[PDB]
Amino acid sequence: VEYTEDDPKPQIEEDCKPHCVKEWAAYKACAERIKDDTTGQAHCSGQYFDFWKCVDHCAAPKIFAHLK
Amino acid sequence: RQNIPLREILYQLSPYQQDVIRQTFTNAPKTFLRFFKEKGVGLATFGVLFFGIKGYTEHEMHQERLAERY
Amino acid sequence: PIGVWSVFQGYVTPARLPSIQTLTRVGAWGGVVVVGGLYMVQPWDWLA
Amino acid sequence: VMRLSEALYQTFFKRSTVYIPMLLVGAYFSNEAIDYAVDKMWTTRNKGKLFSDIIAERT
Amino acid sequence: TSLLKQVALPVFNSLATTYRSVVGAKLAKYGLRFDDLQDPLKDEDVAEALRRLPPDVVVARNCRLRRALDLSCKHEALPKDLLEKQTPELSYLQDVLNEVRAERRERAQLGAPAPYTRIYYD
Amino acid sequence: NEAADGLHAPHYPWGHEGVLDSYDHAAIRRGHKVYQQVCAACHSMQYLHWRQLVGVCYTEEEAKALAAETEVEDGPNDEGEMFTREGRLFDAFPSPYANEQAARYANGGAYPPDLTLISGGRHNGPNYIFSLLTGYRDPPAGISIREGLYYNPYFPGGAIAMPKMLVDGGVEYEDGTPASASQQAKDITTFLAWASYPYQDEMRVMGIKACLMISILIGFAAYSKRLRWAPIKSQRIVMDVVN
Amino acid sequence: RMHNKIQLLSVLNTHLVAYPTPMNLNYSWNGGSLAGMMLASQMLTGILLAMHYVGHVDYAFASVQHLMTDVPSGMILRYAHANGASLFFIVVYLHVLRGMYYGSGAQPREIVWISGVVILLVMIITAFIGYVLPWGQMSFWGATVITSLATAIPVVGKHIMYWLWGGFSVDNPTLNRFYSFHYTLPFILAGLSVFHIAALHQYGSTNPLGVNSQSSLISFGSYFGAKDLVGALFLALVFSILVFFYPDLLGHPDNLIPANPYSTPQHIVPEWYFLWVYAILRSIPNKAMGVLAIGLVFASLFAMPFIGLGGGKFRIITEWLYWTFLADVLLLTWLGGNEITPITSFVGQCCTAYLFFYLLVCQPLVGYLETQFAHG
Amino acid sequence: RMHNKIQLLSVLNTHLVAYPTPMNLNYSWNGGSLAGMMLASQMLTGILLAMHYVGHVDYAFASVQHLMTDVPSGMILRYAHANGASLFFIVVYLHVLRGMYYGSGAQPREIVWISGVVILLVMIITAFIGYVLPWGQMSFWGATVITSLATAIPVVGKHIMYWLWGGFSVDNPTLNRFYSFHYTLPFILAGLSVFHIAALHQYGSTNPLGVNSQSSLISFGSYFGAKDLVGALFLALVFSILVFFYPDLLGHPDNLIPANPYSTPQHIVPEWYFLWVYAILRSIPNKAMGVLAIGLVFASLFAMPFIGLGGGKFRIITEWLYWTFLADVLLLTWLGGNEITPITSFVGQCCTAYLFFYLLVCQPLVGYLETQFAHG
Ligand SMILES: CCCCCCCCCCCCCCCCCC(=O)OC[C@H](COP(=O)(O)O)OC(=O)CCCCCCCCCCCCCCCCC
Ligand code: HEC
Ligand code: HEM
Ligand code: HEM
Ligand code: HEM
Ligand code: HEM
Ligand SMILES: COC1=C(OC)C(=O)C(C/C=C(\C)CC/C=C(/C)CC/C=C(\C)CC/C=C(\C)CCC=C(C)C)=C(C)C1=O
Ligand SMILES: COC1=C(OC)C(=O)C(C/C=C(\C)CC/C=C(/C)CC/C=C(\C)CC/C=C(\C)CCC=C(C)C)=C(C)C1=O
Ligand SMILES: COC1=C(OC)C(=O)C(C/C=C(\C)CC/C=C(/C)CC/C=C(\C)CC/C=C(\C)CCC=C(C)C)=C(C)C1=O
Ligand SMILES: COC1=C(OC)C(=O)C(C/C=C(\C)CC/C=C(\C)CC/C=C(\C)CC/C=C(/C)CCC=C(C)C)=C(C)C1=O
Repeated sequence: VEYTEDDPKPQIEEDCKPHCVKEWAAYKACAERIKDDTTGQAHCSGQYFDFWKCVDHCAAPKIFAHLK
Repeated sequence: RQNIPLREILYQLSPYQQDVIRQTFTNAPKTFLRFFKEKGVGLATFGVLFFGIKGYTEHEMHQERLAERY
Repeated sequence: PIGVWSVFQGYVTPARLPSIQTLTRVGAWGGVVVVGGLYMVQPWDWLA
Repeated sequence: VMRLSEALYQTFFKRSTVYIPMLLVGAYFSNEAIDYAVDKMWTTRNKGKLFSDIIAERT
Repeated sequence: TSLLKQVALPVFNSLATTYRSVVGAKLAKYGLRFDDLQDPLKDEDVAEALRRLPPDVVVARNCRLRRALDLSCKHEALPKDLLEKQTPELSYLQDVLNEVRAERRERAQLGAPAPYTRIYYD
Repeated sequence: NEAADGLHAPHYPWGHEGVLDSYDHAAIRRGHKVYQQVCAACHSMQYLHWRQLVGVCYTEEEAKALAAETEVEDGPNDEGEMFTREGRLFDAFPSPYANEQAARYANGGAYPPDLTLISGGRHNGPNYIFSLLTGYRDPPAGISIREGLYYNPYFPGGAIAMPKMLVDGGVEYEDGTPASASQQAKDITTFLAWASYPYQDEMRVMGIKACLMISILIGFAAYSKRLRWAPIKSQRIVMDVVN
Repeated sequence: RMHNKIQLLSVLNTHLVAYPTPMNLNYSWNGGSLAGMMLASQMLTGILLAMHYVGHVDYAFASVQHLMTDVPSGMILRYAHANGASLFFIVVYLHVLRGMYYGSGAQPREIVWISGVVILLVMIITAFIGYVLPWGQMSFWGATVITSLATAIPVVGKHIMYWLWGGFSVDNPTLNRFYSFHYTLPFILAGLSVFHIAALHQYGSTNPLGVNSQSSLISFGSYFGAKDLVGALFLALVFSILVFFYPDLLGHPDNLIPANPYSTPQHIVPEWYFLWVYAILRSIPNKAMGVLAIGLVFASLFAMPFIGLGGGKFRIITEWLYWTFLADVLLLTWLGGNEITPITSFVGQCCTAYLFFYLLVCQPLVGYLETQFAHG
Repeated sequence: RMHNKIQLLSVLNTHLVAYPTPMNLNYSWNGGSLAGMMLASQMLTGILLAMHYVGHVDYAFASVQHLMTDVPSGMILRYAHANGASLFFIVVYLHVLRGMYYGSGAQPREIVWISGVVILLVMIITAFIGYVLPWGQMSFWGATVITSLATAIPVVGKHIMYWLWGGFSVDNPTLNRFYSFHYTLPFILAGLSVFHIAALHQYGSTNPLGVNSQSSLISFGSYFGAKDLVGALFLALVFSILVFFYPDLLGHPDNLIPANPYSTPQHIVPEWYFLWVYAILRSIPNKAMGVLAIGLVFASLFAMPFIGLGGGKFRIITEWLYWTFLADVLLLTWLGGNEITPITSFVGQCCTAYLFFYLLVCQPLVGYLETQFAHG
């Protein structure tokens, strides 16, 4: 395969993002539900981790296919 | 050295008048099945208890992590 | 077996147990251990 | 059924002082063969990745 | 306790018969009996009961133990014709051992010890 | 807590993972060049010497020329003073700071750790290193980052003091390999994985020989065990007991 | 005849060559020879490593690294020592579980079981102080957490803690005295092993049938030397795999960071072979009660030859309860490696209670019922 | 009996309480128990010392100084461990001279004598490599002079020398391995001592009369416990005097200078108990011949039960010759601390020749003449 001077990883990560639409919906639901917070402790790190774990598991073997 | 009263006839053959490992291939599946027949109940109750308690604990730990979310 | 088998076989009777005088004289070694520890550490204000 | 030869027994097996040097030369050659097989398999599998492959490539 | 301990004995007897059935099925393949499972090294009363026996009974007990240990080394069981003849519950030791233990219980109520010790080697 | 644990890293198909596989020594060479130009401004690697790179990564003359471009403090001379000299093969890799306190002072209080054993010193070592280097993502909702800190969900706690350092084309490889950020990260991760386990190839070759030899010896010992026990396993006992 | 002329030939012949042994011993009777071989391996590789280790807080980690990279065969020796400790604990734990399954501690072998429990306690202390020697993060912080259990003793707790440390914290005198104690305790283990083996030779071994075996005895040297060689080669295979292919599999990555007394790790855990004791300690929310529970576990281990009834295959109720005990101790091993959590606290408490129930209630009482079932 | 039911109590009773001993043993039979007490004292003091010693160059001297001035009771421990080696060698030398005087190695006690000679060799090696550890001028230069004497074996010389050093000169690897070897060797000394005592118990001890004493034997544990305690109290008095009043009397002042590989001291002499071997080596003007003579002395020591005829009194010619041998050995001890001079070279050569003459000519031939005179 042809190796590119530009970074292929953001494009591959964007490609796997339709495969994890459910986790993205859960994260956006969390982000909407803590919008009116005032205590500064509400966060959505767990659903964010779920979405990025799904995307990472998709994109991991396709990232090293494009690298020497 | 601990005299034992006993009445018997004992026979023994030279180890160079019989085979060494040829019967080991014939008896190997039978010995496998006999081992699992003899130790089946204990290994099963060990596996059931260990994996059931571990699975229940891991499930409730995951529920505990989910309960901390916002 | 000698520990609990002897209790279960009925071999431990009051007539076979040590006497109360024997238990008094054996248990007097407890004061020896206390005074030995006090001699070793000397952790007192007892001398005055 | 299968049985060790008598003439081969009388030469390399009847005395320990003849058996032991034969044992040592057989041990030497067995180690050489095992070394050769392991090294050949490793170099064949990992061809193009070793340092010597890069050095011989730059010649 | 006496009101419920009148009928707690048949349940004990049923459990004991089931236990002896299972273990005697296990024992009969080795040609053993229930009394062969008692070790003179493990118990000094059994060591005392064994020297109160006639010599042919001791010779038979040693023969059965030797056959069972040989079978255990060979990873074998008895053949079917021998296995159908096995009597795992034919006692040869329980009467003598019960007498020995009753004598030891009798001596202990009067403060006396047993007139024997453990088997000591070396 | 999940946020304190951080995001786990996926399992990448490294070419050296199997017990039959060697390192990619071309990637070690390209990984060292990322170390010299990007890493070594703030990371020490104090247990490496130029002598250990010979035969793995460079020839003797290349490593000598690399070491001779560094300034190494030496002494004392006959006048009891400290001077500088050219580095040699026995010299260790230069440290960017003299001590931990100036390293903390140059980096907002955080000490950039030594990278000789950072691969074996982290759980899921190479995968965590690669995902940390290529993983400076946007923070999720409700997570704010103070000044001097940057978000990285692979770092435990999510707030790291190391900024984004790998950029496209920021290293000019000498073998013609195009240097994207991911290629640079993969090469430096390979070099760090070599740094934690420098003798992995030799260990695996010795392990293959040992496993083969012991597996043959198990069969020979089983043969000699069964030969000795044969007069007992086939003995005939006849007695008068029937039961 | 020639061994009749020298004492040392006679003792060796009697106890190694012509010693009678039951002919039906299976491969569960190989744990003792393997444990002795692993002790000899640990002593040899430790003596060889001591020629390059420096017991000072400024040079300990650096000398470990220098031994790893620059000393010829130093990586083999260091990995062999660190993984031979784990294989030593595997072999000893399987040996103890064999004794628990067969009831081998019973009369006339109470001395063998008691010297075994003494050996196991010395082994635990030896491994714990050996782990501090690399002076990594786990090495520092585990020694800090465990030696801080002495303050659970009232009045004189902190004084004993400071006396063991040599100061107000774990520092260089702790490392130096730990190095001396660690060099010393394996020789006590060798002496204890010689005494333990000579205690067993008074009466002999038990057999898998659980019956008296004096009618069927064969020589040890001709027959069980080869049978022990087979198991030694199976152990050497696992040893080779662990040394060469997965050397940090049974370790922790935090012990490759140098020790820092001002930043603790997030998950301080011991080696795997101390995890069940650690789970017993963590399950109880009281330090004194946890230390007492560990002491009561070891007291119940000492009291096994006098409260335990019930043995091998023909005693079937205790034979079935053995597997429940084994599942309980492996659940304790798994629970020690996990973080503190209400469900893990509850499950650890229940598992500790079941271990005490099995040791102190099942072994006397169920053993007595099955003796009454079989011979009443 | 209570000791008849536990096998540990039976062995201890048989070999320490009820062991039959001749009743006419004088105070020259207390050498062995004193040697065992000194071995135990050295082991205890050293294990305590190793908790404050660092076995690295540029830390060893400073760690010994920190031990001396900052560790509570550390000066007592160091001076006790230093002078205990001297007292250990005094006691063992007097023990060997007792055995030489009475012919104690003869039939049937040849194994006792041989195991004693092995113990003496291990003691010499242990004391030498322990003397290297403080890393002073005497330590470094004695280790240099002795280990660079393997260049006398042809061809395979400097290869063995450089493998011993771990380099090209005595440096940090040599000190680091000497620490491990020195820690380890006293446990071999303790095991060899146990074997040595067990070899004597097969036949029991000789008596000052030199006759069979089976008719007049008494219990060890009552009669020879207090008799050993008296001699132990004398040894404790001498030990306390040496530690508290003259702690540096038996040493060398040059060992209080830190080691310098580029500057050598004017006079390089070992400790006093090595001086007779040093005089034998230094008297012969050839290195290989000196090493051959040193080996021949110990070979003649091993061959003594098979060539030595003649015991204590009632064998009066060999009894008188013993005092010439004692004077010869003490002269060799005095000559080793002097400088190399033609008269001292001549006298040392004559003393070495007479030592070999007594060990190899007087003991067989004069002993045979005595037997022909007495019973011929
Ligand atoms: C949320 C997080 C998700 C995590 C997902 C991964 C979890 C671990 C992987 C999956 C494990 C499950 C299958 C494990 C099979 C292992 C082999 C085995 O068991 O064989 C041994 C054993 C083999 O016997 P042998 O061959 O005779 O040795 O097999 C058995 O005897 C059967 C064991 C069945 C008992 C365990 C069943 C699973 C427990 C789940 C309990 C859930 C409770 C829910 C309560 C709350 C409800 C609201
Ligand atoms: C701007 C200076 C700087 C540069 C250049 C730099 N680092 Fe970092 N690095 C840091 C700091 C500061 C930390 C510690 C941050 C913290 O612990 O919060 C760190 C931490 C790390 C860690 C460990 C993170 C952890 O979880 O412990 C690794 C691995 C690492 N750096 C590798 C690299 C690599 C690879 C490069 C080159 C691409 C590099 N560093 C370049 C400053 C730097
Ligand atoms: C005479 C015998 C022994 C000596 C001289 C010795 C010496 C040493 C030394 C110097 C170290 C530090 C070097 C290093 O960390 O790699 C060490 C580590 C260690 N030793 Fe030993 N040892 C001996 C026996 C034992 C025994 C019997 C055990 C039993 C379990 C043991 C367990 C350990 C452990 C767990 C470590 C830590 C290994 C690590 O994680 O790096 N040692 N030993
Ligand atoms: C360094 C540790 C140990 C060594 C070298 C060792 C050695 C041995 C050996 C060689 C045997 C004879 C054969 C065998 O059963 O394998 C034996 C038997 C035995 N050991 Fe161990 N052992 C050790 C630890 C232990 C421990 C920790 C225990 C128990 C807590 C123990 C309890 C026993 C018992 C009860 C027996 C007799 C079993 C029987 O013969 O049926 N040992 N030991
Ligand atoms: C640490 C070193 C030693 C210890 C602990 C030791 C211990 C003993 C003991 C306790 C005795 C019995 C009591 C006595 O006669 O003193 C004895 C006797 C003896 N020892 Fe030593 N000894 C040591 C060194 C030596 C050496 C170096 C030699 C000879 C080269 C030797 C040769 C003998 C002989 C021949 C006897 C028998 C004396 C007789 O019964 O007449 N021993 N030893
Ligand atoms: C387990 C036993 C022993 C241990 C751990 C041990 C330990 C040590 C240590 C750590 C040192 C260096 C510190 C210092 O010199 O003050 C030392 C020095 C020394 N050792 Fe020991 N030792 C033991 C037994 C012995 C024995 C049995 C002998 C004599 C036969 C001996 C003779 C010496 C000598 C002569 C020195 C030199 C002391 C000096 O001049 O300062 N050691 N030992
Ligand atoms: C039927 O049952 C039996 C077994 O089971 C099948 C056995 O296996 C054995 C044989 C026992 C073995 C192999 C175990 C090893 C024994 C011990 C005591 C282990 C401890 C010993 C060590 C570590 C020796 C190392 C120390 C040394 C050499 C001293 C230091 C000196 C130098 C380095 C020079 C016996 C007798 C037995 O009856
Ligand atoms: C990473 O680290 C860690 C360890 O390590 C590997 C551990 O094990 C443990 C936990 C282990 C437990 C609970 C079992 C072992 C327990 C103890 C108390 C070990 C015994 C050691 C003690 C008390 C140290 C004192 C040393 C002495 C007394 C020296 C011996 C000398 C003489 C008796 C004279 C933890 C938590 C740990 O996080
Ligand atoms: C001033 O100079 C001198 C010294 O210095 C202070 C001396 O001491 C000595 C005294 C030494 C003599 C007579 C020789 C000592 C004996 C031997 C065998 C040499 C020691 C050998 C070594 C160190 C080889 C390495 C082996 C080690 C460390 C242990 C081996 C292990 C086992 C046996 C298990 C003399 C003469 C000397 O003039
Ligand atoms: C000719 O007649 C005889 C003598 O002449 C009158 C003797 O003298 C002796 C031997 C004397 C002995 C055995 C006593 C002297 C002491 C020795 C050898 C050892 C010294 C030990 C001491 C003081 C205590 C050591 C303490 C401990 C705790 C170490 C043990 C370690 C552990 C338990 C782990 C014998 C046999 C004899 O026949």
